Amino acid sequence: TGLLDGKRILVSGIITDSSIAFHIARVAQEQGAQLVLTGFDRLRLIQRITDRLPAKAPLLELDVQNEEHLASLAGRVTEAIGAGNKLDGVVHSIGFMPQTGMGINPFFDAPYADVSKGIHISAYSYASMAKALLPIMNPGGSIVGMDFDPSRAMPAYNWMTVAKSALESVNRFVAREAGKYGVRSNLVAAGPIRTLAMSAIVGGALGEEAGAQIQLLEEGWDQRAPIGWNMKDATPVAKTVCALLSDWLPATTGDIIYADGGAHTQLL
Amino acid sequence: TGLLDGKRILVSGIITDSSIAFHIARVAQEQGAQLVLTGFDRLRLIQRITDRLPAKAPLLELDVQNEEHLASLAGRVTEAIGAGNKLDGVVHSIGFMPQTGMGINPFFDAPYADVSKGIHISAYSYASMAKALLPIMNPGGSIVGMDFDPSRAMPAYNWMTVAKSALESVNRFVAREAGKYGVRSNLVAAGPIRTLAMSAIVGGALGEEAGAQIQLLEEGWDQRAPIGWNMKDATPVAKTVCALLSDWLPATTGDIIYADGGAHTQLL
Amino acid sequence: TGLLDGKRILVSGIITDSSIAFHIARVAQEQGAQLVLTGFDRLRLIQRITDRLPAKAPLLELDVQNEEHLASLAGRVTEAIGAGNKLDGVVHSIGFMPQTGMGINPFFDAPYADVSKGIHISAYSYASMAKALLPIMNPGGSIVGMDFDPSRAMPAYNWMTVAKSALESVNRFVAREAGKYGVRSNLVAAGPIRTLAMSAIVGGALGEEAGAQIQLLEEGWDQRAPIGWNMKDATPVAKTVCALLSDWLPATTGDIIYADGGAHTQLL
Amino acid sequence: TGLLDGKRILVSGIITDSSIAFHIARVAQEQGAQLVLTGFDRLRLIQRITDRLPAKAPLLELDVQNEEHLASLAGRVTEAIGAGNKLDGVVHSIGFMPQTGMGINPFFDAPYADVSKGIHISAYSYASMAKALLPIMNPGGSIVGMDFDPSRAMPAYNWMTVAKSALESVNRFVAREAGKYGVRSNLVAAGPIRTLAMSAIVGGALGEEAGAQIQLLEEGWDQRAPIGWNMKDATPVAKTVCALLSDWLPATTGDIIYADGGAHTQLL
Ligand SMILES: NC(=O)c1c[n+]([C@@H]2O[C@H](COP(=O)([O-])OP(=O)(O)OC[C@H]3O[C@@H](n4cnc5c(N)ncnc54)[C@H](O)[C@@H]3O)[C@@H](O)[C@H]2O)ccc1C(=O)c1ccncc1
Ligand SMILES: NC(=O)c1c[n+]([C@@H]2O[C@H](COP(=O)([O-])OP(=O)(O)OC[C@H]3O[C@@H](n4cnc5c(N)ncnc54)[C@H](O)[C@@H]3O)[C@@H](O)[C@H]2O)ccc1C(=O)c1ccncc1
Ligand SMILES: NC(=O)c1c[n+]([C@@H]2O[C@H](COP(=O)([O-])OP(=O)(O)OC[C@H]3O[C@@H](n4cnc5c(N)ncnc54)[C@H](O)[C@@H]3O)[C@@H](O)[C@H]2O)ccc1C(=O)c1ccncc1
Ligand SMILES: NC(=O)c1c[n+]([C@@H]2O[C@H](COP(=O)([O-])OP(=O)(O)OC[C@H]3O[C@@H](n4cnc5c(N)ncnc54)[C@H](O)[C@@H]3O)[C@@H](O)[C@H]2O)ccc1C(=O)c1ccncc1
Repeated sequence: TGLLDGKRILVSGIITDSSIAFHIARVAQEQGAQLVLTGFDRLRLIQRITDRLPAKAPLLELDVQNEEHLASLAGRVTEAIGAGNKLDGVVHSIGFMPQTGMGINPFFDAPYADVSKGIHISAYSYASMAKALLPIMNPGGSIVGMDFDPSRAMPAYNWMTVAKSALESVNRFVAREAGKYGVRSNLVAAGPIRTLAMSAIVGGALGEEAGAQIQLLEEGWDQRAPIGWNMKDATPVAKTVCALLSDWLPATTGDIIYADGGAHTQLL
Repeated sequence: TGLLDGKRILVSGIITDSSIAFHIARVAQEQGAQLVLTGFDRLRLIQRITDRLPAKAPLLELDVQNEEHLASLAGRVTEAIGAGNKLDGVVHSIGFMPQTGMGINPFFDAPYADVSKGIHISAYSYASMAKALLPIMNPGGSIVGMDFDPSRAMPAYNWMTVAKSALESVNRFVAREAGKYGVRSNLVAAGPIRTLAMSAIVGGALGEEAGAQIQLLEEGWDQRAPIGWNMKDATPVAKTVCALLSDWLPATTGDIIYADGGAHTQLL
Repeated sequence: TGLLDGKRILVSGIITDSSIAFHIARVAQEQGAQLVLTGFDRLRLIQRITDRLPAKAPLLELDVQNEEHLASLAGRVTEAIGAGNKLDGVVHSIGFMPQTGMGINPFFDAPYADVSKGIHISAYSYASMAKALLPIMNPGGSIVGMDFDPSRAMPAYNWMTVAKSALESVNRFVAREAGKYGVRSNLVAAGPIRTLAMSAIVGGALGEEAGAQIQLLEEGWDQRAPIGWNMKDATPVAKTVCALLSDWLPATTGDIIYADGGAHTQLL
Repeated sequence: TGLLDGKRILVSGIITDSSIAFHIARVAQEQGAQLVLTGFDRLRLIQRITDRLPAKAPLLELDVQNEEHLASLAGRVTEAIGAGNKLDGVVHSIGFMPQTGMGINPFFDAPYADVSKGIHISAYSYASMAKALLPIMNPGGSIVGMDFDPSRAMPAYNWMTVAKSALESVNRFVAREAGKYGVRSNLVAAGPIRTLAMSAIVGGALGEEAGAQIQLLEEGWDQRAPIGWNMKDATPVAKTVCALLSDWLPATTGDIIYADGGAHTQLL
């Protein structure tokens, strides 16, 4: 009766109703999870977005670069879920890389300050969140972050791909920490999804050549995917995150599950 | 109401009540799947074993090297599940390598005839089974085979590790075929499990040095696994197979899920 | 004065003057290696081909499926190189998969007998050759086999890709044996090369669709390769084999060096 | 006559005579390369160290976090090698992670400022150096960085492992840039080497438990390495860097060569 029946799951990374985290949250609630959400910066916006979720969920502010937000997280969530209750699940669906960065836009021209910001928010924050939240997670718990496969370089994604490589590496370390809590840590490597930001990129936000490359990447995905890939549909990835949040992948950690249509297994 | 509520799933590879497939079957039935089982050679034995499953399941003979069994499979299962019904799930949990082979017992001394037999039953049969069964599988279906991680060589498992490397490669091709049917094909790379055969090996069936090496491998697994590994417990791997059989990994194919405690992500 | 100055190196796999092994041999001789060659089946042809090598080299018959050839190899080479001399280098450049097999031509329709033959010649023979030859190899020696990257499935190459997956796995085991002799074992994963057989395939020998797929694969290689890929030029791969045969990769074994233009590192 | 006969090669990362870069430089000079060296911070020390090299080499200051050093590099090297001469080779042998960081010393307790510094010097600087130097590199050129395998998490190395994951990812992007110059970019993943810093760690500089873990890691390396691993001997890795700097790996880029005794191919 619900994949996630009775689980308390924190879901970060909702910014629009096309956010992967929005779908993760929706599916998680459809599957009986009780949610706490974290949002960055535009919390009035995020509350209005998340009102459309099948169930209400407390929305907490988390700027993953903050420190004080991080320090007060755990307390703020236990307050939201009630004293003596702990998280069963944590979803990191946070990513950012300054344009600079990420297209466009010579790889070599991204200032380290921008790269570092990107890696902070996209990779290091996975350890941050796990640090903040593991003290309030139950044995049998699950931390899941959003990834894409960075094992091979690719056009446009540039330093974001590096940030994913760092994230994957971080996840493997987080798994070592999380294990002491009976908690799993895994990533979901998604195929490309037409999120608002992503649509804006294919639309040229970051230069025509970046857009053209992403579109090429999207098409080759689908072709390569033995079961196809629908970049307009985040549900299969939400479902995969929910599988990791459930008790049905109980021996998997420090790992990456590829919700990418099988594209990464193919080549051509 | 059951991860696998209403799914018809064929499960090969039951030979004892400590078989990984036995646990896969049990968990699958606990989760509402309707099963057809295939067994090799000792079908009276296998029926008696499988009587202990929470639900009855037709037991069909399948010797994966046979050809005629393969040719008549599909027909024999549609007969068992009823005309107009198709499989949603297929579990390959079949492995064999002649001792020779697999310890012991110099890698170089395994005759190709023995290796070939091993690869036939352990790798090629995954394509065989998919060939036989995909014509009687539903869109949204799932084929799952049992794997262990062969990306690095290891003591004792010798040609069986090669057979797993071939199996993984076969799986990626099977995924291409299965996709045309809306069907996923994936492997579960398990940590070591104290199956009867495996206990017999650690007990010295294949030489003292093979046994000692497997025991060393088992211990290092557990240590490496951020969440530990219990070689006496096949349930976490059955559960993982069930996750792949469910609709909750819908964008994963040609892939390997590691139900190994996270050990392969670690090193030390 | 010659990368391979003074090394005695056995090179299998010459069948035409466009054979990768022909280029390996030529470059090896240019670099001061003394060669023994092995050839399969058409030894009059192979002698005539190899007369074009910058230096003479004894040509020995080796049918890698034979057993007696294998058993008498070592003796036949020590005879060719002189009593008390041993090999420093061994090149396996042997591959075969029955059409059936390898295009075309449904993956599922390849009979196991054909697959097994393919794996025998393409994967198992690497262990065979190492078994035969390690007793007559010097410490500091190097065994190198020809590979292509099978980590992702691909059109057309079908069971040959599986045979490469098995070969890579075999190589890792061969490395364990070879190490006891102070000998390295590595593979070179080449990009596609317009060998006679390969040109015949792109020309349609194995069906129009196989040809079209290989041509697509060849083009995408080159595009993906950060330094490009020239399928008409086997020299960069011969050179790479020679690097593995030299003393300049002394801490590398059980490994794969990708002489593929960097294509496998890229994606798009 | 010298693997690197006539090549002009810049070698960063010499700080002591046990530095991997010192051995890279020595071997490179033994092989006929003309060197320019870069050193960080303690240039009087570094000059005194490098006086022991078989040949003199101009020593240029490079603090890879500086910007002005980076901007003036290229000009300073062309000055050292003479107008109208360009580099054939670049060696990045630069790594740093604040203790914090790297033992000890909870993974979660490393402040992002420290991690970011580590990633700056250890990963991002590979792109920095390539940016600075590719404009003064010849076609057929080679950039090589020092890596260790971060694909699996490990004790003690903590954020340095993450920095290596980022470095590997950066290398793949650098390969895309370098290719436009006819230049290869590759990494050498070394086994552990008893550098001064490393000896200080195993000696307990970073806590007893970090030391014990590194020693365990070192022992398991050697055991796993089919040809053994000698942590006191940096020569096999210098040689491997020299192989990448030569013309003998001409079709390899965006790649990693494992000079680790074959340990990463093994498991147990
Ligand atoms: N196509 C995609 O949309 C895609 C997205 N993901 C990951 O999915 C996760 C969610 O991204 P999305 O839903 O696409 O985009 P989104 O913009 O909806 O969500 C990103 C979230 O990060 C949040 N965030 C930014 N900065 C901070 C901060 N300082 N503190 C807290 N939160 C912050 C932000 O508020 C937003 O809610 C990110 O980790 C992505 O990298 C992973 C892979 C893919 C796909 O990129 C991909 C790419 C290349 N090859 C294959 C597939
Ligand atoms: N420890 C293990 O038990 C282990 C087992 N698996 C896989 O799990 C699957 C089931 O094995 P098990 O349950 O351990 O052993 P089992 O003996 O219970 O089952 C093997 C089944 O294969 C069947 N079989 C043999 N020949 C034929 C044939 N010709 N036709 C049809 N069926 C046939 C046989 O009847 C039996 O039912 C096999 O693919 C294994 O390789 C995968 C990984 C691991 C583990 O090996 C491992 C090993 C090395 N590193 C890490 C983990
Ligand atoms: N494009 C290619 O030509 C290619 C070739 N290789 C390998 O290079 C090696 C040499 O092949 P080639 O030079 O292309 O072809 P070839 O036909 O010149 O050589 C194959 C050799 O195998 C020999 N052989 C066959 N059967 C036996 C036997 N029973 N005993 C002894 N010898 C036998 C045969 O006589 C011939 O000399 C093989 O292992 C290939 O698989 C590896 C990779 C690639 C390339 O296939 C590739 C493919 C897919 N993606 C990327 C790259
Ligand atoms: N054992 C090791 O010594 C080891 C070393 N490497 C790499 O080899 C490279 C050289 O390290 P080493 O020779 O061991 O140590 P080293 O201290 O001799 O050299 C590091 C150099 O970095 C320089 N550096 C630091 N900061 C800056 C800066 N801001 N600007 C310019 N230069 C700077 C520093 O001056 C020094 O010359 C580094 O990239 C290492 O990470 C790679 C792998 C291994 C080995 O770490 C390893 C580790 C884990 N598993 C397996 C193997």
